[PDB]
Amino acid sequence: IDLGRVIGELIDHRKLIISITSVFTLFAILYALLATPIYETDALIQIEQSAPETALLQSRMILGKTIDDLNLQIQIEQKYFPVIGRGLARLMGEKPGNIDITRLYLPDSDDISNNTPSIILTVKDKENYSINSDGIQLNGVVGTLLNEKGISLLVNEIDAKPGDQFVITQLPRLKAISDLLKSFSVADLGKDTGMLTLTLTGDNPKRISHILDSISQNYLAQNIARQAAQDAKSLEFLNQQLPGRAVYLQLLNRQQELNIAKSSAIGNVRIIDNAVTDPNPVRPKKTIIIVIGVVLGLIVSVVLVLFQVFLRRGIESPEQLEEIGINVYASIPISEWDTLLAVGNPADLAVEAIRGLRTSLHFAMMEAKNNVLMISGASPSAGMTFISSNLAATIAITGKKVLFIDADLRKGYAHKMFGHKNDKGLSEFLSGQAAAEMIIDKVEGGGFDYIGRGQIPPNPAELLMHPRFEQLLNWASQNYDLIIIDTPPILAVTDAAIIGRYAGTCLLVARFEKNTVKEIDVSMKRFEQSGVVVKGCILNGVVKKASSYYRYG
Amino acid sequence: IDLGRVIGELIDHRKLIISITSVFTLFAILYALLATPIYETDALIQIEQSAPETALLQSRMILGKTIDDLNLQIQIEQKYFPVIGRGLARLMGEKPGNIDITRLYLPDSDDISNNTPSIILTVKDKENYSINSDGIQLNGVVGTLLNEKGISLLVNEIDAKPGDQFVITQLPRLKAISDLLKSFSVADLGKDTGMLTLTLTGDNPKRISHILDSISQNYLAQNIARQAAQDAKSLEFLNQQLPKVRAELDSAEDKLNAYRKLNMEAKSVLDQIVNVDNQLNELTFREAEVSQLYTKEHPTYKALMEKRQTLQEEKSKLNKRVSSMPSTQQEVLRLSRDVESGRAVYLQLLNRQQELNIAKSSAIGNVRIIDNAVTDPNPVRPKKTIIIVIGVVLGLIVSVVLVLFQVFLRRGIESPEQLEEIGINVYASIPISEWDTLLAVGNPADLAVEAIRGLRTSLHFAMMEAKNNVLMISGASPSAGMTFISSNLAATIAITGKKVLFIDADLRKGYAHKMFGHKNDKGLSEFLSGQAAAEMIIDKVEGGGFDYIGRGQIPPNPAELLMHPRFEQLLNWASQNYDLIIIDTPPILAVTDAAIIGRYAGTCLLVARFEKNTVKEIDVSMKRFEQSGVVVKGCILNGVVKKASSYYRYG
Repeated sequence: IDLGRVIGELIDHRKLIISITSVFTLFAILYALLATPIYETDALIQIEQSAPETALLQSRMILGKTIDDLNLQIQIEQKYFPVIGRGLARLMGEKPGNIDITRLYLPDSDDISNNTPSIILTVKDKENYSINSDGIQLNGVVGTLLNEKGISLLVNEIDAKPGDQFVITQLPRLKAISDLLKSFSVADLGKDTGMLTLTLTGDNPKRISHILDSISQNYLAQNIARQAAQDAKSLEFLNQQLPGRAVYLQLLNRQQELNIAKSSAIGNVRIIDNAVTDPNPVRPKKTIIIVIGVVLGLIVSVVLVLFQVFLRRGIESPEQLEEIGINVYASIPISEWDTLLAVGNPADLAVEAIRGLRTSLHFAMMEAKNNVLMISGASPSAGMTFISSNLAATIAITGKKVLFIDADLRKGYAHKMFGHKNDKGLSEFLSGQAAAEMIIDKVEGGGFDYIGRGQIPPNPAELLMHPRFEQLLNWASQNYDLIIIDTPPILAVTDAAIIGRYAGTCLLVARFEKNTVKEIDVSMKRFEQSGVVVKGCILNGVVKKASSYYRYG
Repeated sequence: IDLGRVIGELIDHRKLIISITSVFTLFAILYALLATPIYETDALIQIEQSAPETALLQSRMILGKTIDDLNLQIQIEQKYFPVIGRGLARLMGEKPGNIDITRLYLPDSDDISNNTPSIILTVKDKENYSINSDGIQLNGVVGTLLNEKGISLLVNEIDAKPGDQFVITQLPRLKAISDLLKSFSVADLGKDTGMLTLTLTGDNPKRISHILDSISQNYLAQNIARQAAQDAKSLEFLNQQLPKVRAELDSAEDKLNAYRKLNMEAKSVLDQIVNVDNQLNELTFREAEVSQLYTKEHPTYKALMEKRQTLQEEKSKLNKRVSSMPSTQQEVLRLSRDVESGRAVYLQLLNRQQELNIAKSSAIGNVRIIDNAVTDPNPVRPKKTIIIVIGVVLGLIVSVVLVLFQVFLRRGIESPEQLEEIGINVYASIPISEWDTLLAVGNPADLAVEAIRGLRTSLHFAMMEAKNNVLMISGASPSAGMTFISSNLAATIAITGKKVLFIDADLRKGYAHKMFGHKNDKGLSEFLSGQAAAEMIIDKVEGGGFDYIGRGQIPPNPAELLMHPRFEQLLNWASQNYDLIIIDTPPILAVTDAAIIGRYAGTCLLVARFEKNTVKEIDVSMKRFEQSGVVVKGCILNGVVKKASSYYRYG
């Protein structure tokens, strides 16, 4: 988990980490290139406070007058069936479609849920067009207003590209307020200065400048209207109260004072400069999400790789087994590769390591009480028969006579791999229905005598206790230089602990990443309980990255 | 990781550190000497608050007036094909080129992406010149304006150096405002005082001082428009003029609707005439103010009449072009001219009424300018000695982060103490020799040979009372130098006067016979196979003076051969007919041959390259030797660099 280990596993998993980081950056870049650009326009309003004005601008009288001025409750979008059709259309350089509807009146379904009757325009040419509400397509021409089925459309200046689809939505006036008010924004930047910087953000650049100018003009007009409206209510009741006659003349003097004031009462709000749209979109923020894509890919990659590190629990190196006090006799690397590897590809790495095992056993197998070696995998799929068979081959070619007993009576398949006469296997001998001679075979490849399990017997462990088995071993250890026995795991059945009574040397075979140290520890302790002293293990299937062996020649 | 050998390996990698820090400092030197200098000018403006003015000056109203005043939307640069041509041209002392365009009208491509049409001026002489837009080069002279292909250009007082290239960009008004505003800056420095320090930063010194003066004088003229506007008739003139102009606007759009209910040159000339008319209006109403604010002999007023005589020439040429094309186009062109000219005048008048009202509600009195803007001769950017020191520390920090990274990169052995911590008797540290014959007989006094003699003495002490006189030397890896050490050691022991036999039991890829001169037939493998006799395989290295046994042909079963008892017989015979027997074996990390021969060797040694083989390889090799019943006596470090070896010449 150290920095060195970190970089090691990173370069080892460089494919995964770069793949995930690159794919998230691909999502980021496609999103940055497909998200519609959003321009921002600004204006400067000057007054002589400004705290009421930042709230009166965003009031519904102001926005509500712009909406009715520009008909912004008539919403128009070019149709693109995919969620990214519009973005790719912009990327291709296609000029976006746009039309002007000066007067819209839907059939006004205006239901509780679907209060936005949605219609689609099919552009037929630059002059005529067709409108489908729910299938009923009404063909129409710009100029002439379409008044059918309670549906009133006055659409003019339709765009060029025909065949397009334009979704029209007569969303409610309150909605046409709320969206704008969401986009609209005000500030002061002087905390007392009359300057207000209105900002409106939107997609259609030319539209937002007009909308902001409309807001500014409405604000100008309404402030002119208010100061005058004070005097206007005064004037209204003066007009209502005119009938004493000298007082009538005094009221006429006040009337003439008030009347002109209304026309002349223009002030207190100022458009220092009308709205213009900044050509550079402010959103989507390029180079701010792509770096977020990079960092998101990096963080998720590390949080996944660390999770996988804390996932696996199998053996990782012989040092783990030697920590418990287990003499790992070999580390057989996994070979890329029906005949024996030790005779098919005699110079493979996995066979060089088995020769390295042969020498170490040859040293460790003298002083053993007899020349019978028992090899029991830690579990199925630990390769016990692979290692035992190749070891038998590599010891046969040396020149010693080897007998390879496959005492895995439960699911042993060595006879399925050496070529066999399935009759008269091992089990058929223990049952007493076969003699010691008709069971041995000759693997022509390895050159070592082979004894197969034969038929699966109903009672394996009961058979192995029969005293004929020790007779077999006593005879063979006199007629052979080495005897290798295959036995089932000790975590599953007790066959291994029965055969181990007669074996001089016993070894476990542990698959590299499959079997855990717990399985080896429990297996060795369970062998000891049964009076069988496990000599050591033979780590197997170690990946070539962690295997010390390499080609030499 | 400690100061002592921190300074140590920094003295070691001094070449690297000064190399890269110097590279970065040269990068900084060239950046500082090539970055275009930026000058800033400050002007001081006096009023009697000023918080509104800090944002009113930076409004598009005031800046937008200066842009239209100095034609700042016409951008010009000397063209340099490299990114650093301008800087190097300055470094040579070449006076930068500059020209003057009082009137530019590009073909107005103004696309969505390339909204800035670009042309290049090719300077022919001090008088004439040629301009290429996209290949069509139009030859023109100062004075007369070029009005061709919808392109109107009036350039005058062009620089001297001919053959140069001037890129011209008619960037839009908003861009020409935004860049200026980015460069422009205001402050107060009193937090209440009437002192407004204006600052403008730019490259061309004279250009910036003039721009700041124009800004200041526009603001002054606006606040004088205060004092003059209230009684001015212009207010009522605008009040009455707007309705009639909007009336003809309405009439013109009605005429468009009536005639509506695309020849390229038609739009080109239409846009050109409209631009000309807008400029003619704005210049008339501009003359309206320069006439009483300034005098006729004042050069600014002369500039107004000159640029309009230019504009009237341009309109005359445009009308000449209009007359020539078909009436089907002339009708539409006149109808569109009336219309968008009406909107242009209408927008102007709206503006006109607007800032005329700005005179009214401004409560400021006198807006005296204290001192006109002057540019600081010293450029403020690029900052000298503030990127250079950053270049220094950047090189230094990248040096430390790279050198420490390389420190934590290598994993090999670094000193015999690393092995002796594990418990390995390092018998020698053979230094690397600079140098086909044996080094022990080619250059007998080389340091590596003296260290090999030292190994000879240490062995001769340690090799006695071993069970026999056979020595097995096993490399920790291929390319650990096993055969170098073994061969030279055999030579150094043979010259002493002992009979030495050198068996190359590296049956897999042994090549000693390729180096001693050989009869390749009947090597070692041909003996284990039983097809050769014991005496027929032995040789004589004439140089070293020791008997040599080569591997012979590579057999298909090495480890199976080495187990044959003939190997036992050979060693038993030789150890009786020789004083010392050296055996070369393949690594034990790769094959099992070494653990087969170590069955019979009195002494076994590992050879480890200095920085290649790790401590783990030696540890694993010794433990795997022990598993096989072979006790490795010790190690022999090899190829140690002369910086770390204690050996030196003597004599």
